[PDB]
Amino acid sequence: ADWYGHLKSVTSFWAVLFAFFFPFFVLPFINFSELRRKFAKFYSAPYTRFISDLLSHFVLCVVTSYFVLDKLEDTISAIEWILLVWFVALLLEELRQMIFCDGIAEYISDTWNRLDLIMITLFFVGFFTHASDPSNQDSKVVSKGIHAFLVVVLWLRFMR
Amino acid sequence: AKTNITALDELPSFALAIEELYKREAKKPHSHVQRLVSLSNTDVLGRHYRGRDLANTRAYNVLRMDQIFARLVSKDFSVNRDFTIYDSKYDKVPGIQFRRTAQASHMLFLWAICLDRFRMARHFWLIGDQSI
Amino acid sequence: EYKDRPFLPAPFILLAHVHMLFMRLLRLCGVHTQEHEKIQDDETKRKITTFEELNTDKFLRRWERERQEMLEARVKMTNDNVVQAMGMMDQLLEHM
Amino acid sequence: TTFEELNTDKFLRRWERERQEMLEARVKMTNDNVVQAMGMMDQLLEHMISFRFSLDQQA
Amino acid sequence: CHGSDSHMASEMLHSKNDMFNKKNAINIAYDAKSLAFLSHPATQSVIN
Amino acid sequence: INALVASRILERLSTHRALQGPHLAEERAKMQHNAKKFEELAVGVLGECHGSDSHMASEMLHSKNDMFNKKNAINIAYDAKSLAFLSHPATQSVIN
Amino acid sequence: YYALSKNLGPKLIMMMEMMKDVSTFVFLLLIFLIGYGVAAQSLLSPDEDFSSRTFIGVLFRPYFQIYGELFLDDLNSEANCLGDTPFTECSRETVRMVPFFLAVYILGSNVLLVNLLIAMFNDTYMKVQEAAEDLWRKQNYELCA
Amino acid sequence: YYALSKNLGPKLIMMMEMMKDVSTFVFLLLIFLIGYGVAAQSLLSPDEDFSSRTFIGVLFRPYFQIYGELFLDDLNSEANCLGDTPFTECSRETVRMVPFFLAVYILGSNVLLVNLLIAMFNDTYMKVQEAAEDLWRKQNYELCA
Ligand SMILES: CC(C)CCC[C@@H](C)[C@H]1CC[C@H]2[C@@H]3CC=C4C[C@@H](O)CC[C@]4(C)[C@H]3CC[C@]12C
Ligand SMILES: CC(C)CCC[C@@H](C)[C@H]1CC[C@H]2[C@@H]3CC=C4C[C@@H](O)CC[C@]4(C)[C@H]3CC[C@]12C
Ligand SMILES: CC(C)CCC[C@@H](C)[C@H]1CC[C@H]2[C@@H]3CC=C4C[C@@H](O)CC[C@]4(C)[C@H]3CC[C@]12C
Ligand SMILES: CC(C)CCC[C@@H](C)[C@H]1CC[C@H]2[C@@H]3CC=C4C[C@@H](O)CC[C@]4(C)[C@H]3CC[C@]12C
Ligand SMILES: CC(C)CCC[C@@H](C)[C@H]1CC[C@H]2[C@@H]3CC=C4C[C@@H](O)CC[C@]4(C)[C@H]3CC[C@]12C
Repeated sequence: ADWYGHLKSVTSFWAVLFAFFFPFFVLPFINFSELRRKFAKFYSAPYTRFISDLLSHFVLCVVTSYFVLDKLEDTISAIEWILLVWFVALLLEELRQMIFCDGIAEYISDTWNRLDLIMITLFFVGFFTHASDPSNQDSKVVSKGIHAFLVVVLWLRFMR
Repeated sequence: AKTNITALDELPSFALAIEELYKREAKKPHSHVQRLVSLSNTDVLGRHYRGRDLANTRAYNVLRMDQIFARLVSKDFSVNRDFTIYDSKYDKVPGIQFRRTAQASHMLFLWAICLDRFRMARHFWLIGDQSI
Repeated sequence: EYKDRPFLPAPFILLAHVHMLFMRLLRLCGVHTQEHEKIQDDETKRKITTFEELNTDKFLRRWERERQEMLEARVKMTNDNVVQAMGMMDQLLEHM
Repeated sequence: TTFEELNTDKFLRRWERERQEMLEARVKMTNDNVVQAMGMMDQLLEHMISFRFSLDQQA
Repeated sequence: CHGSDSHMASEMLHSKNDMFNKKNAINIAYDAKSLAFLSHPATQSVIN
Repeated sequence: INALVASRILERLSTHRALQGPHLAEERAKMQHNAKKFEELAVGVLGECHGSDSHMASEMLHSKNDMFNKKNAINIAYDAKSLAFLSHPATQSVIN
Repeated sequence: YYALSKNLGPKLIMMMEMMKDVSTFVFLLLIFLIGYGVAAQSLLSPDEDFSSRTFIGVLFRPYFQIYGELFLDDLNSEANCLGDTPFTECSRETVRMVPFFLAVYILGSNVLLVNLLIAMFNDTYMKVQEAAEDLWRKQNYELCA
Repeated sequence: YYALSKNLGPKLIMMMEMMKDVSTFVFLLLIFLIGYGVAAQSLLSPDEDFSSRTFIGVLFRPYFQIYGELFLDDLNSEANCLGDTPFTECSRETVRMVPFFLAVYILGSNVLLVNLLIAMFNDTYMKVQEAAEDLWRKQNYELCA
């Protein structure tokens, strides 16, 4: 009941996903409460934050998968810049939850946080390998070689 | 009091006696029988159609309760009652004395299942027939 | 964990991060949020207290009733009752 | 009807016989019988002590 | 019933009752959602 | 041998065409029960014999009986379809 | 038409019960299949525009490799390795990691997931066998009716 | 001649007990084998008079594909697809559904049915092991006699 945010109609994957994608068409009608208040209540629910985290990580996996399958250009591409911004944002979120929420011991105890550090580390090595010499063919092949390891980990972060 | 409906006027004295047992028990505070009858959404004859004096003064007649129990079992349960055998013209029939006491037993049986009194239920179940 | 996580998803969490930094700057230099919450009334607290106390008494009565109906416990009670029965007969003969 | 009624009576007699032969039920019956036995001894002593007061002290 | 006379018990389970809509006991049992009654060997023997 | 023969006769009689009928039900049940009891006695004495002196018990199981067609007890047991008797360690030791 | 049989009918009810374990196996495999497929297709063919053939290659080879058909001769041909040993004397040194990824992958799929599916089916069958027999006995009357 | 042995004899009795589970597996597979075989043979070879070779092809390839021998190179040759990717650049667009049908089929046969056979054998063995030992002990005297 705490997971779903004290609601009774949006209590499955499809219902919360459908309401999440179409906010103005399913939320007024399917009102449970066990307009503004309901909107403020649904999106603060923990389940809704999971579905936002799930969709975000799924797009990250699809976009990064497309980036590693498609050929690298002779300069840093637009999709590469988007992924750079995304992984800095991920790195800042990991550092904030380390330095300013639980503690360094509590963070490193979790196995998924260690996997998160490995992901961020793999992307930055591969990026800097490509970005050091963007027109070099050898730099592109090595960069894709490091980014192969980067994609398997993203698909395991779905196990979480 | 006399009623214009021919089905409720055809009922025997003991049917009114079970109606009295339901009525006396129903007047108690927080009784589930009243809640069941009110939430049933049926008329005086128990049909699912949802004047007022007949619907409140004789709300616990056996035909309506039979309909409520029938809806509790399944969607096509329909218990058949035959009160015509309680008239004095059928006294010469040999086996009628068992029939008249079995049917009677059955409704009392149903009342005892409603109020959740297992011992009284077992006794009326034993008196009648069609045990299984 | 997902109660405390910001709503905004990952590519856009930077907005959430700068918003939290803005809240820290507003809190450390002229605080005006005050972290206001909601407090339950005394009537509903006394209702919860009454319910919990009543069910505590009900479980203890039920638990006591359950332990006295166990077989092992029943056999022990017959045994001490029989020993007390012989004791009562010994004092009876003495009187006889 | 006769067959069903006869077998209903037979199952109820058999069921009653089966529940009284369970161990748990047997232990409960010995227990209430023993408590009634002490009760009967308490009223017996009372009669014994009453008889002692009634006769021995009368002489 | 099945212990005493299997054939007459079978005859009993097939009997149409006047009180309800001429439904036998197996139809009643299915309507009562009695899994224990339906899985019994006597009932299964009549169904077979 | 008599206990095995007795067990076989009671089990076959309990399912025979001449004991079917509404009034014979309790009787039938009783025969099955008694059959089982006789089977237990045949196994039990055999076990006792094997416990006391294994070689003499083996000598006992090989003995030809004049009353029946010079059949030993294992042949009788097979004819009585006593799975419990045949699976016993004493009987298996003599068969080996 | 097999539901009438006393052997085939309850098994059909249990097959419908195990379908959730089948779905669990599919969700866990999907993770390793798409991860390994994107990685392996990128290592085998760097420098190629994305097309429909890239997507087939990602779905195609990783799926059949879990049934024992290992396309190692075909992967040797695609990797442009000219050595007698299968993954030596290649044009790019990165493509020599393809058999390693593959090894991990089949360790994940055949050794770990398939045997866990066997374990889930044994547990699931022992749990719901009696309920399946009872449900088949109710369906015996339903089919007769 | 193995019935005399205390290890091999009871196992032989249990093998005869499991034969019903083997028959159950055969009846369930037969459904998927003939369904997939008729569909796959028709997709691979449209426009061909029915003959004995059509019937062999329906029985032949679907049966061995359940033992891990996947004739994907042979199906690529029969489909007349000339692309580097196995099921691209074909004459007919319908024949590209043959690997999909096949995927479903081996999911039905290897993933679902084989593991259910493992589950039925474990349950069947635990159920009839003691009865098999007792029956072997009666057969010990029968063989001696
Ligand atoms: C824990 C896991 C994720 C560690 C992953 C390590 C990866 C990113 C590193 C470790 C060693 C690296 C390899 C070391 C040397 C070479 C040879 C060079 O000519 C091409 C790149 C290549 C083939 C590298 C590719 C990337 C590589 C495989
Ligand atoms: C996953 C963690 C635990 C272990 C990772 C091991 C990885 C980094 C190792 C295992 C085998 C390694 C490969 C073995 C041999 C060669 C050939 C050489 O000419 C270039 C590097 C290359 C291609 C290696 C790259 C790194 C490699 C793939
Ligand atoms: C008991 C089990 C787990 C043993 C595991 C065996 C592992 C360590 C073996 C099996 C297959 C091997 C690979 C086979 C071929 C090649 C290509 C070569 O150019 C570099 C090494 C590399 C990539 C090997 C790395 C080590 C490897 C992955
Ligand atoms: C069984 C249900 C649940 C799903 C059915 C999926 C079917 C209809 C889908 C899955 C994969 C699909 C094929 C994928 C790609 C191609 C190539 C294209 O050039 C023609 C259509 C064709 C050949 C598709 C036909 C339809 C297809 C077979
Ligand atoms: C976890 C498991 C269930 C993943 C399932 C993978 C499925 C979706 C994959 C595996 C093999 C794939 C097929 C392989 C090749 C072809 C031929 C191509 O011309 C059209 C698509 C088609 C027909 C693919 C459709 C999708 C497919 C059936």
